[PDB]
Amino acid sequence: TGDNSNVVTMIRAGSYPKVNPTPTWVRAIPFEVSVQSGIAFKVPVGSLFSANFRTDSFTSVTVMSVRAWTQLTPPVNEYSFVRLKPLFKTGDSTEEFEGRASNINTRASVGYRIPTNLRQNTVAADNVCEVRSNCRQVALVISCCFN
Amino acid sequence: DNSNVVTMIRAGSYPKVNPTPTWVRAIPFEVSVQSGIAFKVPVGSLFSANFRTDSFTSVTVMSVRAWTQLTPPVNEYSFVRLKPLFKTGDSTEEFEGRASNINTRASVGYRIPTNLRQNTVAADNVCEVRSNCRQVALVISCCFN
Amino acid sequence: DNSNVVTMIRAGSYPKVNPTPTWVRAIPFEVSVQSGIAFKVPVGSLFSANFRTDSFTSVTVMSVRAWTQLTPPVNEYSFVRLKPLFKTGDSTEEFEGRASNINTRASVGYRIPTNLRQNTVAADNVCEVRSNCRQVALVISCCFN
Amino acid sequence: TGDNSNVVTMIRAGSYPKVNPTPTWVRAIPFEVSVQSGIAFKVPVGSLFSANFRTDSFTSVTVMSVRAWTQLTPPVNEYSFVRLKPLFKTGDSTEEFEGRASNINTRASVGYRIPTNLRQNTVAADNVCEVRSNCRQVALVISCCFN
Amino acid sequence: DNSNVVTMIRAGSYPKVNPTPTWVRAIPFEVSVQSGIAFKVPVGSLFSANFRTDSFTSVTVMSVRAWTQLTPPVNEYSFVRLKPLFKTGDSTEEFEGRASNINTRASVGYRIPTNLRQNTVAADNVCEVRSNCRQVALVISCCFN
Amino acid sequence: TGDNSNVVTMIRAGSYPKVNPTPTWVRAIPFEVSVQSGIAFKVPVGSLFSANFRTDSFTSVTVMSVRAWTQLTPPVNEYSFVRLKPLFKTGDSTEEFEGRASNINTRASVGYRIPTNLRQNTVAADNVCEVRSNCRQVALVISCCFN
Amino acid sequence: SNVVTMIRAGSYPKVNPTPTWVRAIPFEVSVQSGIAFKVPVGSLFSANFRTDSFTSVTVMSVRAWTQLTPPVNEYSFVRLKPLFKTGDSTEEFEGRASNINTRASVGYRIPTNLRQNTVAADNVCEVRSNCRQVALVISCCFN
RNA sequence: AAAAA
RNA sequence: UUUUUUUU
RNA sequence: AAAAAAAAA
RNA sequence: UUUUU
RNA sequence: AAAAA
RNA sequence: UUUUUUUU
RNA sequence: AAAAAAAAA
RNA sequence: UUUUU
RNA sequence: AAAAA
RNA sequence: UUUUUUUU
RNA sequence: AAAAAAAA
RNA sequence: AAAAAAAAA
RNA sequence: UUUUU
RNA sequence: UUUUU
Ligand SMILES: [Mg+2]
Ligand SMILES: [Mg+2]
Ligand SMILES: [Mg+2]
Ligand SMILES: [Mg+2]
Ligand SMILES: [Mg+2]
Ligand SMILES: [Mg+2]
Repeated sequence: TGDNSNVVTMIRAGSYPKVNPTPTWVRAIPFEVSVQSGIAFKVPVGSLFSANFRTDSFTSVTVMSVRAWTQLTPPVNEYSFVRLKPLFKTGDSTEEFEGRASNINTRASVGYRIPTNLRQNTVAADNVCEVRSNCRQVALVISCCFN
Repeated sequence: DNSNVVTMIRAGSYPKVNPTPTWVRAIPFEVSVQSGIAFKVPVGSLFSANFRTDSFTSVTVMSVRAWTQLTPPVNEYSFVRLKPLFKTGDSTEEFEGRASNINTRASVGYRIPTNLRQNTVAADNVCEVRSNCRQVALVISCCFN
Repeated sequence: DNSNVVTMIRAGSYPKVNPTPTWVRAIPFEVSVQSGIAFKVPVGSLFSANFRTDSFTSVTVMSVRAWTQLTPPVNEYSFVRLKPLFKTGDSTEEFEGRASNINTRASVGYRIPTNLRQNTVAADNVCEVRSNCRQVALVISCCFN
Repeated sequence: TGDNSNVVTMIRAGSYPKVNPTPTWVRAIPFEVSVQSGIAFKVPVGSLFSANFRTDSFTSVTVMSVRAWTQLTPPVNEYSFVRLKPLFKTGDSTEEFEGRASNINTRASVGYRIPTNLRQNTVAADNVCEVRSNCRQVALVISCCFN
Repeated sequence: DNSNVVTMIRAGSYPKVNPTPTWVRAIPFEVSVQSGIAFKVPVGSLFSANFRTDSFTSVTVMSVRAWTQLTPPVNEYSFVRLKPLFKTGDSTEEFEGRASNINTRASVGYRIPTNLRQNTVAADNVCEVRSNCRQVALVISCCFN
Repeated sequence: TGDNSNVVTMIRAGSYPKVNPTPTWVRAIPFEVSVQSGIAFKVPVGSLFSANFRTDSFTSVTVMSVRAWTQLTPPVNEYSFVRLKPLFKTGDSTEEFEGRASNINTRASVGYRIPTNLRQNTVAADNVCEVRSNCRQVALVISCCFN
Repeated sequence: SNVVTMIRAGSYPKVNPTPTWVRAIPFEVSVQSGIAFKVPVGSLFSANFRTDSFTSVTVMSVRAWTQLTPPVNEYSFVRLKPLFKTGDSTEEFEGRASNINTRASVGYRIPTNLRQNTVAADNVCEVRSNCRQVALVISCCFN
């Protein structure tokens, strides 16, 4: 009910409201994972909790979607690619959502969305997905909900 | 999307990212107040791991609300005053709210105009607090950056 | 209410009160200016019992207007210049107004944008004033708090 | 004619306007008065003029309405009450606008409005109204016009 | 006015003039950045005869955009980070933009809100810059005054 | 696409745009020229380029219109007047746009507009117009385009 | 585009190397105290007005302004008595200034039938004033 | 969105 | 668009 | 059946 | 609606 | 845009 | 406008 | 078929 | 639309 | 506001 | 809504 | 002769 | 018959 | 919009 | 409408 103005204005507050000193937070976390040739890597959920993301105070998180980009150049004569295999505590998926680059100098991107019925919390000991690529590193952007 | 399995996302280029973004918050905390003496509420109280804000170093306050946290002296009704402070020049307003029931908290608050919403660091103060009660609860609405 | 007697007011709870509120004002005062020398108008001139503002210690200026208070030198028309000053960084504008009649005051003024309307204390200055006249009258629109 | 913007803008001022270094002020003054049992107290207008209200520069004021709240607890076994008898230099009123509390822990409130035909100036030597109450103190909020 | 000759102007009184007005500008310049070290971009870079702004002493920044000026290290894609700084309190945001092609610049930028658009002098800094490239080009939109 | 808000917001910038470190500037330059009795004075364009106008970095300018005001009192018993004769490198005009004051205490003003077909650049060695007046000084306000 | 084009002209048109010209001529005349000054039409034919090639002119209106200050304690005034070759008039169109520092202005319009040509020897109107140098602006048609 | 009047 | 020179 | 803010409904 | 820019 | 109810 | 004194 | 901003479409 | 004032 | 195509 | 498995 | 060719 | 500000109408 | 109709 | 974000 208050805007404009150039000086302080009195607020007619009432009863003490419902408060929460540690609220939730919807985020997209950008971090990188190194990857080997012909070998899959399980991305740990623990990478999401860090002071570099203002999330070191959380212990759980609900992932919503994962997106992966190749972070380094591919091998000689090759185009970049990156695969994603979703992992769940109730049962690992066998999908391999793959995306390849059409220009050797361009990143390779791919992503997958977690359905509502599978959006449960994950802790640092859990894994998000498996990453396969010919590039030595892969950049990730995970849309999740810390709680 | 009413679906029961993972579906592929056809991502394109790498987007603009930010690992340490801003945050609009309402921070609840308490301060001890002595009788007849004004207590300067420090900005550093907003930065704390108890509020997930220990990674921030500056904050832009939007409004300050106060509630008496303990019972008033005998035969008296609760009251609480707020005097906004600013690094460009402290104000002399004394926004006061009194309780109509001896068992009920006293409440008052003020809004900072847009032209006075600059950052404040831990060494700064937001306002002075006066009350006949020994503790005052505050719920400060601010934007951490 | 077209009534000729006192009528009862059915008051309820005690409302939020403020004994020392803010005040939007237009303060008229004069300053002495020497020829070829810029005079820094101090903010402390706004705080005075002559303006009912001796209880304030900070003020947020919105606009500054100036008028030459005395006659210009012989054969010359009056003029007056204003250079806004700010604690974050003084500006170099010289808003100038000249008189088209030797018997008429010269006038000019500037507006401070919203993003530059922060408090100023008595030790601060608002702007520099230049004129061929010995005195300049100012009517500063500000918000005392 | 000027708003928005991010820098100073030139104002094309004209003739020297009509000025007033000491303007009027409409206010609501909150102050307290102690009260005795079974004894009325005449509230002096002089309480309105003080540096605590930024009004020490005034010598006259035009009261518009008076509102009174009990400031301390009532006697044991009793509910709080407060009366108001308007006072005027042209003739004191005999009204006793009373308000009682329905909860022993709650304030008692009452007020009265001065009609336009009786809104003349009052100085420090004058009185506003008489206050009667069983509570040792009474809080007042007077809507007036200093001039 | 589709006319081919000079036409008379029926001027009246002398208008309000300003020989040193303000100026909204987009200043392009470059800075050298070392690997793993944040470079504080000084405000004094905006004041230069190369930008016709050597007559100004203060400036109000509105937005900052950055582009990597040189090629990234071998096997790496370009990136650039920006951390806005303010005299009232430095922020901790790290707005980052990465290039999807090793031969393409990385770009990112941030906007300063109205409540944080105060003047900055040459001794001040606008933001920190991090990048794997050795140089970063910036196009700062500001208002010289 | 960005306004309101109270904190910094990320801009999703793209390719490096087209830049210009030394852009043009439309200005109205106020400066004074002394004038003699019965003698014309050629106003040099070089007066427009100065650090007092933030224009010392320019070497050319396209004048659009000229306006002249008398700056000092006229001779005794006389009303003020001021004439303007436009000057052009392709051919000086013979017009004498004159304006006289109807009150001895009032300035005398006159101006002229340069047509689009004659709006070419002028350098410091060039002249704008000739000024004639009975007042010892004349004030000018030239609407031009520095480039 | 922004360059020349060709005009497909036809037969040689009707020409006139010395056409007419409507003008408003400003000039001043010296006036004595209590004496009426006859303004000669020849003052309109001058190289200072690009009119030294004309020998006749058709006057439409006359407007007068005092050019110098009035005597001490007096307000400026100026009178205009129209003159015509077919018969001098007796009107004294007078204008007075409500400010001692302000010019006194007056004028008169010539009707459309009394607008015949006048040569340099002819006079246009008498001028009276307490100021010494009344200025004139005459709207006329040179031919 | 010809010029003087 | 009151007139005159230029102007489809 | 014209643009706002500050104190008092 | 009062009143102060 | 009478007062008490 | 439920009523009573005042009130065109 | 009511007033905004911050992070995630 | 989610969610934090 | 099923999934692959 | 082009098709196939699931799906009133 | 009443549409097209080069530049915008 | 799309969102603003700065200097010049 | 230049050239050609 | 010119022009600078
Ligand atoms: Mg790759
Ligand atoms: Mg590509
Ligand atoms: Mg009580
Ligand atoms: Mg109660
Ligand atoms: Mg003059
Ligand atoms: Mg005048």
